[PDB]
Amino acid sequence: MLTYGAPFNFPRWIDEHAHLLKPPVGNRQVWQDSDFIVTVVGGPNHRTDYHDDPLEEFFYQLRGNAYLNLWVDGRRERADLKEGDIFLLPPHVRHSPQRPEAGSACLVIERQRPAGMLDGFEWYCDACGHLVHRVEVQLKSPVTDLPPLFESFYASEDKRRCPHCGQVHPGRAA
Amino acid sequence: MLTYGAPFNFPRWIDEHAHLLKPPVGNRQVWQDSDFIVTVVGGPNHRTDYHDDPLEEFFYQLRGNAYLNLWVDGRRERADLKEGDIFLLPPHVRHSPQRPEAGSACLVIERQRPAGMLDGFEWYCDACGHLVHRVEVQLKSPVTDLPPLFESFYASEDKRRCPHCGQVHPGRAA
Ligand SMILES: Nc1c(O)cccc1C(=O)O
Ligand SMILES: Nc1c(O)cccc1C(=O)O
Ligand SMILES: [Fe+2]
Ligand SMILES: [Fe+2]
Ligand SMILES: [Fe+2]
Ligand SMILES: [Fe+2]
Repeated sequence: MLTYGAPFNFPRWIDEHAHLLKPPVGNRQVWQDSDFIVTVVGGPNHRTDYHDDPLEEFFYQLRGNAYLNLWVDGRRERADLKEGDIFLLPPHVRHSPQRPEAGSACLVIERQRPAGMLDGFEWYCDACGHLVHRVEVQLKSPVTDLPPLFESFYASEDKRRCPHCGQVHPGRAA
Repeated sequence: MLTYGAPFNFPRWIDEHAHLLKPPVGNRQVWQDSDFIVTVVGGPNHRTDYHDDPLEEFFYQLRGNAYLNLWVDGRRERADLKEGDIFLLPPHVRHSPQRPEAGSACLVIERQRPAGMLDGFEWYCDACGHLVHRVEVQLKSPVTDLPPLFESFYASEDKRRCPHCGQVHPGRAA
């Protein structure tokens, strides 16, 4: 069977889900229960967490512009996703997507992580660059499981306290 | 490291590889040595073989129109990939892509099959619909390993002979 339905027009689908491609929802997964996790991500959205994905992530910035804050070679770096750009992110490269533009739309493709293969979410100290806090999660339902993880970081000065220099991470906003 | 390079503009990449998005090459893989196998497929091309992929395949028909001949519920079916369509194909649905238009371009995303997970390529009898021939292959390098597989089918009346009704499959062209 065509478990995931027939082909359909993607620009019209994006237009039809505009109300979800902005705060507070931000993103919408295209198909459910599939191995390929296919998501369209809108904006605006900024975030301070870095994702440590044990598998690859594919990006195609269909509308508008965004960028990824990265750690590369032990250094803070930025990869621009200009409108029309595609990009393949290797496993475990720490990344923090920033999406300043309303009306933007990025196709993201990931694969389901098998049982035992954990994702990491972590925060870094703006003063000295040391890792402040990391949580590992079996990421089955990100839409609903990530918000409480992030909220528990924002809520705890202990979690936000840099172990190296003592500076308390600002939490939700840079 | 950014093992697969920086982001880059996809429409310009497609324009720059136009000479490969037509016979005899037909398609071009975007990144090498990655888990996500990302390919742009042009045209024109018609084929008689059906692919049995043990994993999912994602399609986004960026330019022009194409279609997939399928077997669904034990019946010959067609899924149109009109310009702008996206589509997620479930594992093992037999499919035979047909790409009649020059200048067409389809983004296809697959994942590397691990050792021991085999692909199938097979042909069906136009007279009675019975399976005529199947080859299983550890698909590490399709660009170079599929042509000899297909050629060995076209070259052998035995391989092309329907076991049910005796009709000899036409081979390369329907
Ligand atoms: N990369 C993302 C993902 O995998 C899910 C939702 C959003 C994003 C993003 O790039 O913002
Ligand atoms: N689906 C395809 C693939 O995986 C590789 C090359 C071509 C195609 C196609 O759809 O024609
Ligand atoms: Fe990610
Ligand atoms: Fe610090
Ligand atoms: Fe295929
Ligand atoms: Fe037959």
